[PDB]
Amino acid sequence: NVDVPPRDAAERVTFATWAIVTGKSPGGIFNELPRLDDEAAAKIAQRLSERAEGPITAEDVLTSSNIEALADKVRTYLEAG
Ligand SMILES: [Zn+2]
Ligand SMILES: [Zn+2]
Repeated sequence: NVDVPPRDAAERVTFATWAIVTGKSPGGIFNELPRLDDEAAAKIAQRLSERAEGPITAEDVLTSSNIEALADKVRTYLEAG
């Protein structure tokens, strides 16, 4: 199995935001994500909300299995902008 890098704007910003806040890259868009504390989840959510210009919550971040899933939420906002 091989890591899949981010494919579009939504995946790149989501992947990068996760890595920046936690200090560790998710590896790829399908990799299982490590568990976060609520502060890291809130920061990721705030940053994604600002960039996507739509509401992304700490719960959205916490319930995402991988970056692809979280980026899907971000993508819905980018295409509606
Ligand atoms: Zn890897
Ligand atoms: Zn998808």
